[PDB]
Amino acid sequence: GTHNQWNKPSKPKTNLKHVAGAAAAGAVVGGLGGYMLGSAMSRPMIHFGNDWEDRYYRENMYRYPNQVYYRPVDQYSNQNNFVHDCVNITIKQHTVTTTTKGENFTETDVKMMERVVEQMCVTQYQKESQAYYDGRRS
Amino acid sequence: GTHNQWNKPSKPKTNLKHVAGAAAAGAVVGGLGGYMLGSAMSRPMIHFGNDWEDRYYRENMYRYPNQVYYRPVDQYSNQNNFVHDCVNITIKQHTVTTTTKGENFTETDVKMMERVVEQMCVTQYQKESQAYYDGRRS
Amino acid sequence: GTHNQWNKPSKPKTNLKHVAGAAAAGAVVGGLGGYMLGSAMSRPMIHFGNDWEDRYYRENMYRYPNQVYYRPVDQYSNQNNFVHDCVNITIKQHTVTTTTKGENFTETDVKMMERVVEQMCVTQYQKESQAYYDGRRS
Amino acid sequence: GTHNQWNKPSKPKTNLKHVAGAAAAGAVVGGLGGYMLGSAMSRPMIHFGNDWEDRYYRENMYRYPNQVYYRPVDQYSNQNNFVHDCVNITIKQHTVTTTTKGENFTETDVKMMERVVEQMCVTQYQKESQAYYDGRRS
Amino acid sequence: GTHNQWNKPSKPKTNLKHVAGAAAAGAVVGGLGGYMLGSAMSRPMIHFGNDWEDRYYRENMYRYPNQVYYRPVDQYSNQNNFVHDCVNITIKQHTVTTTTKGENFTETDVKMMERVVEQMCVTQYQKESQAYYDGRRS
Repeated sequence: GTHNQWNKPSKPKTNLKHVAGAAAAGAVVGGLGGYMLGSAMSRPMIHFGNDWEDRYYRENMYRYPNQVYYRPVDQYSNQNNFVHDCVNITIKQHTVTTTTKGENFTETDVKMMERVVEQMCVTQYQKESQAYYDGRRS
Repeated sequence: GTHNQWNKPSKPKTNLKHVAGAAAAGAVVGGLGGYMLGSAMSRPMIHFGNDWEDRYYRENMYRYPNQVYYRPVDQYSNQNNFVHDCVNITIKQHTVTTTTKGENFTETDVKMMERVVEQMCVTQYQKESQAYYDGRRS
Repeated sequence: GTHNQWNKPSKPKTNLKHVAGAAAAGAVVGGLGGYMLGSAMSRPMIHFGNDWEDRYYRENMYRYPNQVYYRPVDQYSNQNNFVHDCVNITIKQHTVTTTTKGENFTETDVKMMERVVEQMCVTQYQKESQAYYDGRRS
Repeated sequence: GTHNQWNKPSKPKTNLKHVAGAAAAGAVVGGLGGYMLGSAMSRPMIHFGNDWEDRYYRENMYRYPNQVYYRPVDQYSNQNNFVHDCVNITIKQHTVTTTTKGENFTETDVKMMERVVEQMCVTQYQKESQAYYDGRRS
Repeated sequence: GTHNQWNKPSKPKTNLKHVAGAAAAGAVVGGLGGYMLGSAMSRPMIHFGNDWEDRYYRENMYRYPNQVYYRPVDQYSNQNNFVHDCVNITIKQHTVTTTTKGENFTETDVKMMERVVEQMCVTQYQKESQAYYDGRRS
């Protein structure tokens, strides 16, 4: 048989920025086995040219067995937490004066602050706290 | 047989920005096995050219067995929490004066603050707290 | 047989921004096995060219068995919580004066604050709290 | 046989922004196994070109068995909660003066605040609280 | 048989910026086995030229068995936390004067601050806290 193939693409612009199987960009993972993933496959396909295939054996007998288990026998956790952001906290004493004229002016200003804030974005503290765990085996 | 293939694409612009199997971008995962995923497959396909296939054997016998179990035997958790944002907190004492004329002016201002805030965005604290856990086995 | 294929696409603009199997972008996962997913497959298909197939064997014998179990034997949880946002909290003392004329003016202002707020966005605290858990086995 | 295929698309603009199997974007998942999903498949198809198929065997014997179980044997939960937003809380003392003329003016203002707010967006706290759980086995 | 192949692409611009199997860029991983991943494969394919294949044996007998287990026997955790950001905290005493004219002006300003903030972005501290764990075996 006679087979003829012709292809003259003009200015082929192909763009592929981010390709991943298990992409974790700018991510924060917690403690005590926070993230558990078995498998992740990503295979994009782009075809532009001529494809000629015949009487082939492409793919057979594919298996994807995955087991993700979370079995702690004796797990003890007293305090568990996480905080992402504590942003834009300010204590300000602002005064603006734009006097343009006057006579015998007496501008007296008094500004006082006493014990404004005691706690701010405070996490996971114990004061005079007692924890008892008597794990005995025989 | 005679087979002829012709393709002349003009300015083919293809764009593929984000492709992933299990994408976790800018994500926060909690504790104690928060996220559990078995499998994740993503395969987009784009075809533009000529495709000629015949009497083939593409794919057979595909299995996707997944088991995700969460079986803690003895799990003890006293305090568990998480806070995402604590934003835009301010305590302000603002004064603006724009006097343009006057005579014998006596502008007296008094501003006082006493114990404004005691707690702010405070999480997961114990004061004089007792926890008892007597785990004994025989 | 004679087979002829012709395709001349003009300015093919294809856009694919976000494709994923199990996409978790900007997501927060809770504790104690919050998120449980077996499998997730996504395969979009786009065809533009000529397709010629004959007497093939594409796909057979596909199985997708998934088991997601949540079986904690002895789970103890005293306090469990999570807060997303605590935004736009302010305590302000604002004064604006725009006097343009006067005579023997006596502007006296008094502003006082005493114990404004005690608690603000406070979560998961125990004071003088006793927890008893006597787990004994024989 | 004779087979002829012709296709000349003009400016094909195809847009695909968000495609996922199990999409969880900007979602918060609760504790104690909040989210449980077996499987999720999404495969959109778009066809524009010529398709010629004959006497094929596309797909057979498809099974999708899914089991999602929630069987905690001994689950103990004292306090469980979650709060999404606590937004736009303000305590303000605002005064505006726009006097344009006067004579022997005596503007005296007094503003006092005493114990305005004790609790604000406070969640899941125990004071002098006793919890008893005597789990004994033989 | 006679086989003829012709391809004259004009200005082929191909771009591939980020391709990875398990991409973790700018990510922070937590303690106690935070991130657990079995496998991740990503193989994008781009075709532009002429492809001629016949009576081949491409791929068979593929298996992807993955097991991810989290089985701590005796796990003890007292305090577990992590904080991402503590940004834009300021305490300011700002005064602006733009007087343009006056006569016998007496501008007296008093600004005082006493014990403004005690705690700020303070995490995971114990004061006078006692922890008891009697793990004995026989």
